[PDB]
Amino acid sequence: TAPILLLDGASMWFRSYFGVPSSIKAPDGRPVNAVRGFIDAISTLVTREKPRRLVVCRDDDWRPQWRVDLIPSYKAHRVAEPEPDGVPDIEEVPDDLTPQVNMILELLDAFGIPTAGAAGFEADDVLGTLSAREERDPVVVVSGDRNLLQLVRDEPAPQVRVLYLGRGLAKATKWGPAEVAEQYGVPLDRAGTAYAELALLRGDPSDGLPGVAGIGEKTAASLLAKHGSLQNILDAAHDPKSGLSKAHRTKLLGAVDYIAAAETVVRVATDAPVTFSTPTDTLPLAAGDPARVAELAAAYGVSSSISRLQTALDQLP
Ligand SMILES: [Mn+2]
Ligand SMILES: [Mn+2]
Ligand SMILES: [Mn+2]
Repeated sequence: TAPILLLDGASMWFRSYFGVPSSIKAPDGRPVNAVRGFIDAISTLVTREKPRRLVVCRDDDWRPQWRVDLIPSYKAHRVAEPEPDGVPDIEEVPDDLTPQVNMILELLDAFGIPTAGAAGFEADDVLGTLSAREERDPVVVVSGDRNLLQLVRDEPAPQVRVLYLGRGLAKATKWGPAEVAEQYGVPLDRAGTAYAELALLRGDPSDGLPGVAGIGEKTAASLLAKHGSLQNILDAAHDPKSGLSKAHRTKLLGAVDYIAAAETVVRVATDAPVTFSTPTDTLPLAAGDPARVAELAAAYGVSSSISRLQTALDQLP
């Protein structure tokens, strides 16, 4: 069947911010380069994948404090102003990008394109939850965030693929367990989960996660190849029985607290309390509020992008 497309909104509109010139502006002079690029990406995806179901996954909290509680360095270098309790921290975002996110969200709401979020969770968690739950159609997760390669799945069906944006949407291809295993050396039979365990061990500087000192990606791969899983690796270390080297034992035992804390940080949540802005995840074939869509698109200088999206929708069987 047609795939359901699950879109990592922030990954995509950050990409369009940096991929479309800032001289693309609304009639009031505000840049709309990210708005244009993001709407154009939806149209490209609709044409390429021909989905019947599409969801733009939101970051109701781009840096959940429950992750920060576990590893305080998590995303810390990207915070402009920390906010207390459940108020999301102020992310360091260009001043001319923040209004464009508001424009995008306004357009999506007026059009009736499904968006989904979960309070105190990232879009990453919405994606993992909607991917894990899906029972009817193959899933395509659209993102440039490599940590989401942990979602790849073949069985149990339906399959999950990541349309990885690291080189842009035009060059993007679909990653499954095979591709993740081939590129990161994790075992095929549990490539997605093993990828998250490799990423935990080796670290993720972009997310502020140091990893385990002395266990780089090569060592992490060989230990997963030999012991199968992170849990088995820790077992081998806590257990003078095994053929684990004393050096690897020391490095792992010296990081038991970090490893336990990082597991829940690195893994996307799969049971997040996702809610939708729409009654279903069906992609509307025309704007739910066409007058408001036309007025917003004119005000935001993306009338032709919206028109091209409606042409893409019109060609769906
Ligand atoms: Mn906070
Ligand atoms: Mn992420
Ligand atoms: Mn994210």
